[PDB]
Amino acid sequence: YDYHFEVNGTVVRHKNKGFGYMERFFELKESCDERSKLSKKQYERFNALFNFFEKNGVICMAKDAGTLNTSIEINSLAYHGKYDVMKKFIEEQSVSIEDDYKKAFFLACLGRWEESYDLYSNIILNSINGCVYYLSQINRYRIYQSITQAVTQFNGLGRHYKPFTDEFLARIEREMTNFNIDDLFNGMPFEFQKKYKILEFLSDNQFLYDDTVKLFELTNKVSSDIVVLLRLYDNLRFLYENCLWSVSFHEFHQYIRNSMSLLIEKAEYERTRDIDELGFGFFMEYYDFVNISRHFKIDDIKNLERSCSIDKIRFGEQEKIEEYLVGIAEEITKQFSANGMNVVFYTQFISEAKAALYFAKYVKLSEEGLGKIVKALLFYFPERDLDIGKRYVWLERLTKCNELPKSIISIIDDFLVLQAEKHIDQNYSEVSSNGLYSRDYGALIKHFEKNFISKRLSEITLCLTQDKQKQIDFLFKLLPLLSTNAKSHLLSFKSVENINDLMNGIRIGLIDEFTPEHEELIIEYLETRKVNYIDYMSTFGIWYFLEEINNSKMEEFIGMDDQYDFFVDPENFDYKKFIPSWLKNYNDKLLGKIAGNKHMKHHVIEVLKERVKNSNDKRYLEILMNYFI
Amino acid sequence: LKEVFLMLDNNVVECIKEITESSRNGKLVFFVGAGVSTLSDYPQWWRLVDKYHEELYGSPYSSDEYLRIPQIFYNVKGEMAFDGILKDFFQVDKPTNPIHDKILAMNPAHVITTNYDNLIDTACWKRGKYFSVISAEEDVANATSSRYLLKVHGDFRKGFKGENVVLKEDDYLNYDQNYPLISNLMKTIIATHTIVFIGYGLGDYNINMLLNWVRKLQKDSFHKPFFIRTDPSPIENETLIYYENKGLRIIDAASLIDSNEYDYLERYSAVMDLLIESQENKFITKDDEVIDYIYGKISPLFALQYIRKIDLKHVFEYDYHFEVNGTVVRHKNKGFGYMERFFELKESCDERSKLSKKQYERFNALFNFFEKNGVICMAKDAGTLNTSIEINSLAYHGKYDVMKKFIEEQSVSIEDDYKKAFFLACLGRWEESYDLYSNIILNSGCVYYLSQINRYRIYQSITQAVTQFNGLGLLTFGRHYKPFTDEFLARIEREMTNFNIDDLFNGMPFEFQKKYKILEFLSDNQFLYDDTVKLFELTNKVRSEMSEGSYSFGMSSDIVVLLRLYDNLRFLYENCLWSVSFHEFHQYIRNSMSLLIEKAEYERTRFFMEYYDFVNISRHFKIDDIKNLERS
Amino acid sequence: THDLVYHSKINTFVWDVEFDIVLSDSKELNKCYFVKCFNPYRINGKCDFAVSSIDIFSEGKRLLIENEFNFKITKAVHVATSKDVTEIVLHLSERISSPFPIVKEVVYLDWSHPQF
Repeated sequence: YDYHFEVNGTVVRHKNKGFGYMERFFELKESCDERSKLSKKQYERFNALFNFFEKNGVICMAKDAGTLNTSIEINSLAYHGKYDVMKKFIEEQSVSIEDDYKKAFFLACLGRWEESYDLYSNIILNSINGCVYYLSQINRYRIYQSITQAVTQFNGLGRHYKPFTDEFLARIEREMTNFNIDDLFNGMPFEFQKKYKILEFLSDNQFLYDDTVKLFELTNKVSSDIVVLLRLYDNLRFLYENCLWSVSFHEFHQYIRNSMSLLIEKAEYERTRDIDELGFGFFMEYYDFVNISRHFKIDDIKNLERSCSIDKIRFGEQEKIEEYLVGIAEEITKQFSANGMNVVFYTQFISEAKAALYFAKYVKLSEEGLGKIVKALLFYFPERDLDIGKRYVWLERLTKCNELPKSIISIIDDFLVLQAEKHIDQNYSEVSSNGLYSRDYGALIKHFEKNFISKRLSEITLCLTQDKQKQIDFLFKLLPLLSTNAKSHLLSFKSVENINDLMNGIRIGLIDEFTPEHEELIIEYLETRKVNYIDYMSTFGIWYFLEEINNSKMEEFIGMDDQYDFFVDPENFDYKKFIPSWLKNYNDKLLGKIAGNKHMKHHVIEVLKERVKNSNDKRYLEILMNYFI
Repeated sequence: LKEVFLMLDNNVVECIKEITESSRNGKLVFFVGAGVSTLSDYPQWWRLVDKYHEELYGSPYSSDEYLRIPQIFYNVKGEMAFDGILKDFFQVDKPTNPIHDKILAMNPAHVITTNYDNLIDTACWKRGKYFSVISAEEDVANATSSRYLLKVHGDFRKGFKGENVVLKEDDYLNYDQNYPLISNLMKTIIATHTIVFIGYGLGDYNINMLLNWVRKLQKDSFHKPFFIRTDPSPIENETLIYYENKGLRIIDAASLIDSNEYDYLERYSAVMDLLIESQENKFITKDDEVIDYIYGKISPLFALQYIRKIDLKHVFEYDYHFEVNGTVVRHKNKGFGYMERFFELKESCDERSKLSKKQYERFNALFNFFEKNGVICMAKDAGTLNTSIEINSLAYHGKYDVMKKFIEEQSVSIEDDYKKAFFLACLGRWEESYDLYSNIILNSGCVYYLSQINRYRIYQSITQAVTQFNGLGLLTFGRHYKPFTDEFLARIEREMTNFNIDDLFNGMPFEFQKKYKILEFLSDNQFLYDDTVKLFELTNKVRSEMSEGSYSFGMSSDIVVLLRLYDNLRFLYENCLWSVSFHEFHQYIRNSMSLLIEKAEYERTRFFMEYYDFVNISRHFKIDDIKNLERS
Repeated sequence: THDLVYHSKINTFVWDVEFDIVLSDSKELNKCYFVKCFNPYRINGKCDFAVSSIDIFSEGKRLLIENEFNFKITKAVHVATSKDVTEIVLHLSERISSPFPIVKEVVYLDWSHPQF
């Protein structure tokens, strides 16, 4: 405690009352003339001292601070996700016990926890400065904790996996029975406990309590943002460059989640506060992208998107982010295209894999890279984590910064054709947690091209017969992609005889234009309902207002459904029967069409004004704000 | 084994108890004999005697013959021949038997052994334990670690030489002369620790020598060492009493289990495995025992006015989750559930009378503590849980005059001064607070530790205020205010210059460190860590709920934040800790309330303000903090 | 009713319940629920009007609604606690005046959309 060593590298005299050695050392560093006054032994010691301080980013005192450059550089293959390189490093024969320690962290990082536990046990045997011995004891206990946690997780949960043999599980329990990590530091040689007092915190259960409590300042509404960020980088560099397995535990991942989020929200608050007074902050880099990808869950990113506006946050080192994104997408191909899936390495990596591509919306990607991410996401991502419904959203997010070109369109077309290929089986059915299916991908291509025709799908459509019904109705959701010959061939398999077939046709996109026949079919259903008076009725009303129907014989059935007459004739509609709940069910196009009608507008703007004042509903407020309905 | 424990003799279970408590306390030492080494097929000394006999007379034993024939061989054949036979017999590799692993699994403070092999050494390295191995005179001074692996008879690390080891006669005769430091170290370890003899026969020479020295010690100045007897036959009753009076507490393996004559490994394991599995077991069976165990954990907390419920999981070593709503949930208690049994006695009045006369009043003290602290029952017995929040502290309620009068009264106990010092701090008389806290430290051990923490905290407050007043107080006030004289500043600087708050807990008697583990978090901001992590987690959860427009019917999500907020305020104020003035603690209170009001406003348009809520915002919010809420 | 959550972006209720319903064709379905998907930026056709797409699942499998889906609730069972909750569903069904009142889970596609 003789000095403060600030995160920007400035030393401050704190508590020492003797000679100022740190001030004297920096004077020796700046000018070389006094350096020659030292003895030869002290000259080489100063060079070693000078190397340590420049490598650790401690440059000078506070009062000599000038143009400070605090750029985070983590020299660790594990942090960058260089999965191939660490495999090669593990494969090579290790020269020294320091290389073994790096190997065991890499084995732990690659899901080979049994091998790292054996390696850490080996290092402990051969290492009795004794600093690697202590660090291996910390890491072996940490990996034993990870193995025990993974065994419990796997027993609770898609298929039954047994990554660790029960012989290995029984062995590590007998080696780690009644093992105290708390007594580890105290039982070390007294020379170690003096020289390496700063390593004691690794034996504690929690070591980021100080960093988490200091995060409270980021919520102050009255630099510090640089202090929290540099403190975060300090924790990352120490835990990764020194190869400590605690960097993969829940406490550290949550701490990065808390510190990164609060830094983002604080910068968001500063921007809005600035605009309030100035009337028109956080700049992410490659390391921030990795930190969000590795440590944030998809829900945690979602809490970020709703609270703040990351689209206002500018992303730097996009080629390094792209290299990270092409580098990660390569590993998915290795994990699933081949039989190289490591079930333990699976659990940790897929969460980072999902988060990186979800966060890849905000980064500009080159075409060659974008092909690799898209092809790895579309084809090689297992359906258990990213199903058909969620995968399009990951794919569709990449279009925010990268407007879909031809090459990516081909890949999605490849995906669509492969989706048609799996439909030869009648049992096969797409399972989506988002209510979102293969039709949405084709809509995306038609959105970005408006003229793309799927040749291979046309071949599959033309080959179709009446037998394989699962293929027929699947491609009816892909009608715009088919050619005219394929369109004519497919339409022969369905009929529009009764009203129900019309609704099925309108839902699957079988027909998009109303010939006069369906109007009569539309008309016939309504007279039956009118006769039987003493779901669809509201649906028909919208189509008349949307100019989908020009039969003009719609007013005969005015008086049954309050939504029907509300759409057929807004001028004559009574708005005391109006319910504000409808506007919540209406999409972008319909609400905008109501806004420009010049009828119904002042009534609904009054109902929306009443609702927000009485209830303060954000959906009502945003519906009123965006379209002025 | 669990069955074997069930009908274990009451004496053996008591013997198992004291061994286990010593192992937890870190003061267990194992005296390992040749029997454990023989289990690993190490060359027994009787075959060394046989070889020496063959090379002496040509044809192949009392107690002294084990010592005399090697001495005869050493005298007439020489040192080279004696060590030559030593090398070709003892230079072998042998695997460590599981008993070596089970000995280390007991976590012994030191390992004293008469074996000259390295079997314990390699067993220690495989396990990862670090022991400073001492087998010669110079190793005692050059020991690099507190933990000692004491080979009182030497070993062959220097070489397979007769001088390095105590093997023959004239080595046992001159043992005290050639090993004064090692013998002193062994006696010192035995005096200060609890000793378990394993691998030794009851008639072993070393056991008698140690029992001979023990009789010299005055009555009850030493702990009676523990002896693990692994002879195939059950110990005779008359022999047992003889050695118990000599000073040994004998645990007989042959009496514990039925075993074969030559199956020594099962005999050693049956006691080692029973010892190992008793580490987690609480020896908890009857209701009187259950109250006794819970009382031992809770009774030290009676010194404190209030305990945070989240802190109670540390008291019982993560056995349960103590929820802020007052519900107890099984977390890591694999043994008998004493908390369930405790509340079963609480709900059922008839079973309370079943308890003994002592355990009845101990339960009553536990009942008042658990009811005062807001611990009700388990989660599965939870009903409508509504607890009013109340803080019995004058500092919290702003009764400045009442606290001023309280200082004027004469103190009747040491807790009276401790409350007075906190009130002096809350009234800005930090000088009177500091020297008062100094007086409590002199006359004080719960109050001692808390006064030291508060004195350091008030010292930091004075130093910060002095720096402010010197640097900005002249400009802020228009006058250079001098509330503290340089004599006061110099004196508090001198005392607190070498004081470290981090080692204050570690620099305490082990009884304090185990009874008051929850108080260690007050040295730093670690006591706020769990609530800070929880607050950040629910804040994201609550804000996500408001963002999506969801409304939940039933329990309100911020009730965890609401209860944790008053858990810290009640703990810090009623215990009179100066942490209430922490900038970080103020931020924690400000963030918790701000989340509560935002959720209430979100729910209002779909919680109300009390006296306690008004004080929290008044004390812990800045003006810009309140303005932010009024905007939103 | 302790798991019951009201979403206000779509005036529906989230509840861990199943439904036994009969359509207008006397067909019976047992242990069925619904999931709603708020996707305001969906690439709509010329004839898509509703902001939410709903999938009906019975026996863990989604249904292809080829006919009219007018239906009445005959018995609603809360999954976590087997107490019959049908009376609450019908009471809630009348109030919200929206199609498919009680839904197993609502999926919000707005926050994940690139146009968000």
